[PDB]
Amino acid sequence: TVRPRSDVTHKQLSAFGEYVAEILPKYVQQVQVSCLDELEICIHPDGVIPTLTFLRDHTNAQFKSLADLTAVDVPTRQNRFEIVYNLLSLRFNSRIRVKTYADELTPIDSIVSVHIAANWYEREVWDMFGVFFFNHPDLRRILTDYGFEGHPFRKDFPLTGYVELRYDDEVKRVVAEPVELAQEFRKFDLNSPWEAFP
Amino acid sequence: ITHTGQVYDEKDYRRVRFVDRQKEVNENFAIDLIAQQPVNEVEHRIIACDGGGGALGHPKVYINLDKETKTGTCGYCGLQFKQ
Amino acid sequence: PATPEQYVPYSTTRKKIHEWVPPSTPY
Amino acid sequence: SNLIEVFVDGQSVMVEPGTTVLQACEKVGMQIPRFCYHERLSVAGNCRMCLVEIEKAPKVVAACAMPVMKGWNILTNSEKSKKAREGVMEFLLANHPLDCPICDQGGECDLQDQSMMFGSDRSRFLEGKRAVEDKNIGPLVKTIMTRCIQCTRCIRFASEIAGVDDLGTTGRGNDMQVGTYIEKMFMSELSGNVIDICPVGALTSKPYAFTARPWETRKTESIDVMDAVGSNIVVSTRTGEVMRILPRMHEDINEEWISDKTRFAYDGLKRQRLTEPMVRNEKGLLTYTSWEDALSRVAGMLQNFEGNAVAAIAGGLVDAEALVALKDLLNKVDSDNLCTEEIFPTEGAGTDLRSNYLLNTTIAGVEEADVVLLVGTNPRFEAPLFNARIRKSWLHNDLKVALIGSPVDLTYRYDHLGDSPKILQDIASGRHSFCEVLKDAKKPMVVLGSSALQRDDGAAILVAVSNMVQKIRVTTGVAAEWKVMNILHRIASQVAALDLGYKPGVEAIRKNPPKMLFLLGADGGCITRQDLPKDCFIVYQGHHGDVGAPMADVILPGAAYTEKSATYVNTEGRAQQTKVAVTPPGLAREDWKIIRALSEIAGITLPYDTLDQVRNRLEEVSPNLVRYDDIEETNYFQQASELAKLVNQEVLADPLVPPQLTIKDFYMTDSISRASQTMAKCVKAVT
Amino acid sequence: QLITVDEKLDITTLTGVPEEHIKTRKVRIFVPARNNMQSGVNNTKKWKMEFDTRERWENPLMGWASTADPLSNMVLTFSAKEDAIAFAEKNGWSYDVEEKKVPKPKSKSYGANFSW
Amino acid sequence: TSVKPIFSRDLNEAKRRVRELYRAWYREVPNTVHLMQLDITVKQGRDKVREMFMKNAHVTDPRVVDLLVIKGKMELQETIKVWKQRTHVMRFFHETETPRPKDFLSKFYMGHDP
Amino acid sequence: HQDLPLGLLDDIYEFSKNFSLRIDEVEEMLTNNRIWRNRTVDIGVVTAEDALNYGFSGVMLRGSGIQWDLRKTQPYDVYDQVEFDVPIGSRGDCYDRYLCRVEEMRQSLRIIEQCLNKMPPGEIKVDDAKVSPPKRAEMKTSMESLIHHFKLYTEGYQVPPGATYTAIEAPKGEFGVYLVSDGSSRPYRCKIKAPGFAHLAGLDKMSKGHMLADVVAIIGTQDIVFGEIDR
Amino acid sequence: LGLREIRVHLCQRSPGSQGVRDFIVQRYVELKKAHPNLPILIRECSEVQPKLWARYAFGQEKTVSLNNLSADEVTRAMQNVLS
Ligand code: SF4
Ligand code: SF4
Ligand code: FES
Ligand SMILES: [Zn+2]
Repeated sequence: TVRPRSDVTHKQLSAFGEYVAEILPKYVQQVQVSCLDELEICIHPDGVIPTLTFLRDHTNAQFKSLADLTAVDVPTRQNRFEIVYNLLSLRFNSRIRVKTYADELTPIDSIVSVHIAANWYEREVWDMFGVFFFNHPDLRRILTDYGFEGHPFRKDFPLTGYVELRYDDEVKRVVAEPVELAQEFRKFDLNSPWEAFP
Repeated sequence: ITHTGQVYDEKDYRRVRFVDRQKEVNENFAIDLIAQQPVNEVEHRIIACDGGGGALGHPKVYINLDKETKTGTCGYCGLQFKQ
Repeated sequence: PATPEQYVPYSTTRKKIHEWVPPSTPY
Repeated sequence: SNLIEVFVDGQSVMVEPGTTVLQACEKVGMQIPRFCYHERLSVAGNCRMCLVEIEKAPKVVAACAMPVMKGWNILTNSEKSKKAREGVMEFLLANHPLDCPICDQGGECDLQDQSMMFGSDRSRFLEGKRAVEDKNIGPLVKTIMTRCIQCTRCIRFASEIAGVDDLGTTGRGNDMQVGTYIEKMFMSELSGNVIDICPVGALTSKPYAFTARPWETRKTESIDVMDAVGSNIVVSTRTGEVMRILPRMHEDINEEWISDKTRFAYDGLKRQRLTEPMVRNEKGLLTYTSWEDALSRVAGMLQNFEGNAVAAIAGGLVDAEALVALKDLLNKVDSDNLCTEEIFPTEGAGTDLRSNYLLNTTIAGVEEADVVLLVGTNPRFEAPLFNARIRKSWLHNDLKVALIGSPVDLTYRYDHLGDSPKILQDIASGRHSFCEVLKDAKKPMVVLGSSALQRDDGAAILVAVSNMVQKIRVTTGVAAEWKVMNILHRIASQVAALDLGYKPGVEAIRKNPPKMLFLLGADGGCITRQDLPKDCFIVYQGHHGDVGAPMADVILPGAAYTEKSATYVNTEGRAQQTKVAVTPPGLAREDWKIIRALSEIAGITLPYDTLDQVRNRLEEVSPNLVRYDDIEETNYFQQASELAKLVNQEVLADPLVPPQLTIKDFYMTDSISRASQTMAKCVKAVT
Repeated sequence: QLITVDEKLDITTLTGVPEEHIKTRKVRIFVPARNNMQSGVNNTKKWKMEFDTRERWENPLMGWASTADPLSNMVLTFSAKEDAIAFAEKNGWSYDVEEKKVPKPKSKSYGANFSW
Repeated sequence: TSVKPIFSRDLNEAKRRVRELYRAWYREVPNTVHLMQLDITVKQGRDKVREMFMKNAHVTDPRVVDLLVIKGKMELQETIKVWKQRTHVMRFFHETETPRPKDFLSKFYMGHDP
Repeated sequence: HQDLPLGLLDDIYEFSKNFSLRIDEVEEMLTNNRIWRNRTVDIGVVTAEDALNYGFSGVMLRGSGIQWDLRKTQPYDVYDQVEFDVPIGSRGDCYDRYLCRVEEMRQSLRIIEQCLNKMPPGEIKVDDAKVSPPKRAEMKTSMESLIHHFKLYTEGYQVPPGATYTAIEAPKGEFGVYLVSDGSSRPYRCKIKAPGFAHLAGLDKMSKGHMLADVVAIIGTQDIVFGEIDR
Repeated sequence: LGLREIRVHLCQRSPGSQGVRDFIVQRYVELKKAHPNLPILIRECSEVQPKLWARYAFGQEKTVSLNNLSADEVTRAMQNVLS
């Protein structure tokens, strides 16, 4: 019941984390190998294209594929959204996480140039959280309804939205309607009040 | 009327529902079926009540049939036990 | 080893409130 | 700097000498798993579930009773202090009956969690469990005590907060059962707290037996309106009806405890409740009708009647926001006959300088007093969580309590000076013995319960007390910020009324009878149709149909404090905000709006139209209503005395007696209580 | 670059919240109080911003509780008064901050109950 | 205090964009009514456009107006194209929704919510 | 959640024993037909570097000849103990991608064969009751188990605060969950990487210079199911 | 028209209130005597310059800011209202 882990990796990757931090001192704010044996290089938002280009095209760190781009929203932090880019190196069989912070009104650059995989993921981050990607070809709603107002995955958006749809005979169209739910969603306050010893 | 009331007042408009229809109501009230059961006599001061089963019944609790004044009732089966 | 018996729901709840019944005779 | 330095797993905190090992962990932020240790209850050491290991020490120590010494590093997450918890939890669980899906302290268990976080994944008890015999401790506490972990919290609370030493341990060994030896019910106020304080679900609440389960309950933090201590409380609502009201901690007002009344009278809140606006119709029967029709019944009469023909007898649980909306309306037709049912002597500065009518010493000041001369009240049943204050300060500190009232059960050792209002003059003269006792007091306080003021010589009783406070202050030479004179209320909407400028007593309405009266939640008998002009047009504004409803030409249902964002203020003027736990029922509406709307139909529209605006209005009438959780000190007493000296009145020889002589007196005292089925069950149990 | 602006960063128009749920609605920043029923203090450490309680009514057909308040189950969790006031001002809601109520230090001693 | 510009530096500069969108929308309303076989009149719709472009007419943080344009333009793209059907566009007219009264007496008279 | 029923492994052998004939029966039907090869061969060719850049990560990656499976590169579970051959392909065209999918069905029969031959006696869930629920008999006879069942079902595991991106080779391609976790019992974020969001993006590049009918083949060879893409 | 009450809202400890506070300590005891049962509700300000409100016949009120107004001035200001 304790994961079978290899310490070789923690060390090897930790060493790469120092390598990346040395090669790019201007944009990397903190590098840490977590105990899950994964690496995370946290970069200033301005370093989004420089840091990812170095990883996509460096002989000692080829990170060809963008696994995903997602944005955790911690409402407390001033810069709420924390865009996170997970990248994979087929050559070295290892994976890296580059995460940067973006606020509601400060856009971050688009890596579509560095990886064309991001063309869609960046559109989803805009639709879901409202982060805007600079000089991004065709940014527009990927997942939400054509007329949807509001960014849904933001922690400040109600689970069930504000509008619902129904067919109204009188107008013969699918009309929206302020949300009335027949059974509110019981919100369970299930969370223990005795903290676990770390 | 269900074992728990629910009977609609004659005026209640909530009665249309059953027009050209009827009302799903269980005839086997557990308030009475459990009363139609023999108080389980026992010798020991305390007794168990696995719910007449091991892992197919209810959690196993020990009842104190210590006072004939009261027949212990396992909070799960409603079975009265007569010391 | 059309039917009239259609399930219809309830609110099996015992009505959870009681309104003052106004006084029967005037003052 | 007597701080002593001690290490919490290294954080090296510095603490006062005499802080327990458990307390040292708290300031670092660590929590010792604990049972049988409650902050305001004595340390007992019964469970020993808190064993920790100070460093390079032979054995584990009890964090609840070990005074931390110099430079002992506590190791709270060591390999030892976990075997000292993995092995205790083995024992508590071994004799425990597994009926967690019966135990309504399901998610509210401090014993499953600690098992589920610090205890063991499995069981090794392959033997036979024990069982105890359920007894009846009352109609409020369901003691399924086979659950008891013999943690003796109950025994202590029953003996240190409530002074009722009825509970106790009986027997030794594994059949020590903590229940009353003879079956005598645990009848006392402060009784329901045992539920909240037993971490096990052995004894829990009988009304809230099985109606809910805690994860579901949505918890809204609000204010107690049943009594004038204004105890903080949390109303637990599920799917829109209140399921239970349990205390939330306010250091100064209710420190984790609430009264038996304000915890079991949430049931009274759900029946006999007004909902639709009926209007007398036909032969006189009241007939449910739409607001528009009921409001213009009232508005038309209001336009017809001039000032002093329209009066308001408010009283009981009405909020400050309605009280200013009713005054602003009746002044816009120039009657300032607005009044409250509880008569506070106004034959003086009267309602004019708050020092007059507010416990001046705060509830929390009772802890620092040196002698308290309670005159005219049974604090126990009027303001229970202030009786507790004098309970704690007579035990942990040394308050010398003296009562000039009926000799009454006070849960502490008081000195019964006598049952006569004139002996107040005896102390003022220095004739009575306790005159020196006070002379010896460096910080004395005097308490006069409104329940006395309500007699006919109440003006004289206030004046007589003010004279004695004056020379008590002079003889002691007590410092100015220490305030000897304070008076406690027993009606939630009194202080606010008095502050907003409402004149107390229905004496003014008595002398000139109003053509139209808008009773605002008044269920008191202060005036009756029998005592009103023949027209007798009267419109009840309230939540429960009790006394004012059947004698009412119009019924305008309102809400209750569980159902509106209103403000209340307790006795030392701390304004507090009730939050809406449940939307008001039926067509019933918030009290302030009914009156803003009636004014619009009437045409003398009130200025505010949203509640922030009414809060801004309150700021204009009395500015310490817009300010919450703050007690303000400006003791404009000296000038109060000067006017008291001008007032000449006779204190009649009749002894001053509190109306709540014994606890059956206490249970049912208000609409929301007199309608309580739980309170009714409690009343018959006493009788 | 580095333009200067002086607003409270009202993103009320970027949020997408229907006006009536951004105008007539009061958030109540507060640190949740402890469940008297338990003695764990781990649920009274982070500041929450919950909204006002509007109508919770009954579905005529099954008796369930129904509601029209889209922002009813919303309890944003912050880490300091400062960061909660900021979010509410940011989104255009009205706030009612309530100061924290940590128990004061009460001195406890075992021997004390043995005095006479 | 200092803030990076999203696309425009001064509110005035940005408004240049706000107008370059108004025009676009205005010149499009006519097309939509016909293309999406909507029933509302050109005038009626063009009214809506102003209303909206007007609703937002109080913000002064360029970055916000730099952002609402974008969102604004995106809504044209969809509408210019027929990515949005009649249902979508007609939703800007609350056809079924009964406009909520505002008068206090008009609200007190209905619904406990303020 | 529960152990295999007493007859499952025999029945899986009988299915796997005869399934191989069913594959080549489809094999003879579609692999050599003039009509299928013309419809599939040289349609939607994706070059190797373009496939990595577009984040294809699946049979779409291996069909173009890139060597990556995620079951042999970054092994999960016990795949490190089972032997199989990744079916890579050249000429990255629908056909080569079809042929790869038919081979993986065959290679999976080789892995299923090993799992039935070497499945260990043991229990099916880790049994620290804090993470996996206690057994039905134990919760009904021992108090520690009732408390652990009640808390686990009502509240939860309360996983320690952290964040992880774990990718396994789902049949479509790399399926990954970026689970961000506060100490709470309920997650904070769960980004489902869908092999499919990347593949459908490639449709415009892959289906260029192609007629309406080719597009029907292009979507078919991405094995896209919209639940994963839409999430 | 006819004064009905006068509410003197004075901060508790500030230069502005200073003096207003004096009025109370020097004349309230007498004012109340002189024109009694004139509700004079002295209440507390909150960092808001001292003010004196006064209801009149039909819902009418007047304000007079007395921030930093000296004692004698206040005295008269009260006398002006109860002219
Ligand atoms: S107390 Fe009630 S809930 Fe807590 S463990 Fe014992 S039974 Fe289960
Ligand atoms: S009853 Fe509750 S409190 Fe009293 S001992 Fe048993 S457990 Fe401890
Ligand atoms: S908690 Fe320390 S003795 Fe029980
Ligand atoms: Zn049973």
